Amino acid sequence: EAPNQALLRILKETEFKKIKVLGSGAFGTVYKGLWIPEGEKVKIPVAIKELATSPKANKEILDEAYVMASVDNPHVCRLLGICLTSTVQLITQLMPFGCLLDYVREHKDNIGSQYLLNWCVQIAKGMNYLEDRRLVHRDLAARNVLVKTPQHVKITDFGLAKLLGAEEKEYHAEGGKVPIKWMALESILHRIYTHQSDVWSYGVTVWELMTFGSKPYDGIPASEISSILEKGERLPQPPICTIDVYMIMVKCWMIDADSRPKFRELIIEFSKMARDPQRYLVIQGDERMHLPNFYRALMDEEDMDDVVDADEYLI
Ligand SMILES: COc1cc(N2CCC(N(C)C)CC2)c(-c2cnn(C)c2)cc1Nc1ncc(Cl)c(Nc2ccccc2P(C)(C)=O)n1
Repeated sequence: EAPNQALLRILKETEFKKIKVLGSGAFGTVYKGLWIPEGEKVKIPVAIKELATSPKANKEILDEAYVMASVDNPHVCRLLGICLTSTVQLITQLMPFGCLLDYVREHKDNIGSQYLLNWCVQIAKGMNYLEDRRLVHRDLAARNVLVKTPQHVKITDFGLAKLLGAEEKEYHAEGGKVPIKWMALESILHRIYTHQSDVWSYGVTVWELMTFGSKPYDGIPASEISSILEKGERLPQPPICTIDVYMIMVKCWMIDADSRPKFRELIIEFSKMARDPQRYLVIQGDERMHLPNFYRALMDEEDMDDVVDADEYLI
């Protein structure tokens, strides 16, 4: 492959001040904070992530740092730098609105069709960039999408992300805790992960957003999910979903991974829908909903139903 000439920035403990704890969970912890770089009249809102010092807990964080310092896209979380204290700290940008799962739940009655369809375009842009950089996320879910502003989301959690060689097209995992309700059938039965198994996970992510934060296959144990998907059974059509949006989800869940749409196609599809959002999502209250010419397929010609902007047409 090409040389990865990315720069790993190492930060002084003194340069940044913690403020509050954000989470507890599996991972490590995660704190809110401020980063005042040395001799710069700049104060950067940051999120400091750590793990308890174990040689395995320091190795896993540095592999994540490797991935995060390589990526650079408006819809992908970037690493600001690392701090080399007893316990290694990952310093990333603060996403003041938290994760997208918690946000759809907390704001269930204020989210309109324009917002949902735009997060779908943004998640597909971030995932396409990862496909370009030959990275397989392996953990795409709504909890792993952070909110910078309600109008701007970014993909996070690279703690499972795998890079592929130019003469490599699959990642064969050996073992480890895996979220089964988001996994592709080939991933559950053969431990194979491709960008196309990420497209499956994208389908469940869109489903979580469309159901305003519902749990996929609720009340159904993990051991049973592999069978359900073998029969032909998929997740239900959400109430707000027209058959157009649902057909896209259903395609992300084909048994043949090559039949599923590509992330560049998912961008085009959700972009067209975002130009007339009320034709694709039926939400009670849409016209009067807020979260604190130029944006419709009208403009000046014929049937501009298939009009895509160049920024959405990636190849
Ligand atoms: C003010 O900023 C945040 C506030 C947060 N609220 C949401 C509302 C909550 N009330 C109303 C109950 C309080 C906590 C949260 C948050 C909450 N839950 N989660 C999962 C994240 C997150 C952020 N921002 C933020 N910016 C950057 C990163 Cl990297 C990050 N990470 C993170 C934090 C906690 C747990 C897990 C992670 P992960 C493993 C997904 O990286 N988190």
